[PDB]
Amino acid sequence: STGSATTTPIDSLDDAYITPVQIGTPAQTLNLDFDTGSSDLWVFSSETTASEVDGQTIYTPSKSTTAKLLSGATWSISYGDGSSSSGDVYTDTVSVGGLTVTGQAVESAKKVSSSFTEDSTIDGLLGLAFSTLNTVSPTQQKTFFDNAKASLDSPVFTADLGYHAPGTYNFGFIDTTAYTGSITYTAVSTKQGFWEWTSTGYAVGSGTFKSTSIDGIADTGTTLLYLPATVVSAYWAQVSGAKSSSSVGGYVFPCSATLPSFTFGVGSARIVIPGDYIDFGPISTGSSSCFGGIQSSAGIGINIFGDVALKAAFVVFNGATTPTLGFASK
Repeated sequence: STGSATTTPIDSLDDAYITPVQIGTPAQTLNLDFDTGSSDLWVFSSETTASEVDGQTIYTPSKSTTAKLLSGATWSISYGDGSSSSGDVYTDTVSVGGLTVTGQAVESAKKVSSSFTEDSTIDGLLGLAFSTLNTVSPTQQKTFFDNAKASLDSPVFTADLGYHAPGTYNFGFIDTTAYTGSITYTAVSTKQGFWEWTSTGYAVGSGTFKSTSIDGIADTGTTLLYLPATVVSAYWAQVSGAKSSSSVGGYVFPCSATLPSFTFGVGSARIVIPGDYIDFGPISTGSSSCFGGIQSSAGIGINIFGDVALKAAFVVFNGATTPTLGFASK
């Protein structure tokens, strides 16, 4: 089997991407944030504290003839950005782009933190990291991909995120028309539950490539590119007037600037992030100070190849017995 679904930016900045997901019988379609940095499929629901729902579409398990309470199971998750959610668990039928999993754990939110409430466009998350990170207790549950894998034509999914435009998540096949050149594959460590890999270095603009190992995670659920302070300083030094602002929470730059590109290495291959992808717009409405899309990972504890980086590539998440990651230009 295969599946193919379009993923759409939630706003003009590509702050996140949503993908329609069918849950239950008859189908209830929710727009979920596909997150290769976590491993829970959780949704706003009829059980979510009413004051914490503000415009989201909810899953109502009592209206699904295939929903079953997973007795005694609870979940609770905290994300790198400080947001969180928790609740109980159903199993139900879940389909993405024509690919169907029966008996998928659907984690129903009883509580969500303010950031989730305040974002009316995201109805929940669909985790695509390794199932070892799944938070369901006392019986850990599998991700949608893990459940689908054996049925897929090939045990892979791909992320093709757009810049200010829709893109695609495919399951079970590689669309050879969706990228240019060849796909370069690179080793993955699953020791921390992430799609963790090592970039071979970077360049800023038309500058020379610096060969240096940068360990980090491919994370579709993180907006920005978080790299070591040395790398980030080298980038922003090429932008007149750019500075790190403790009050704003990172590097800012004059909105009048033209940003240089940023290149990262994948083995001997190179992925080029255009300068415009690094612009996250005014820090507050009407400001001429703009927020940068490349930020320091110092104090996160890990480097994160988030959407800023991934949207410059066609990315293969290869879930073979020994997982690997593939990157192609597009």
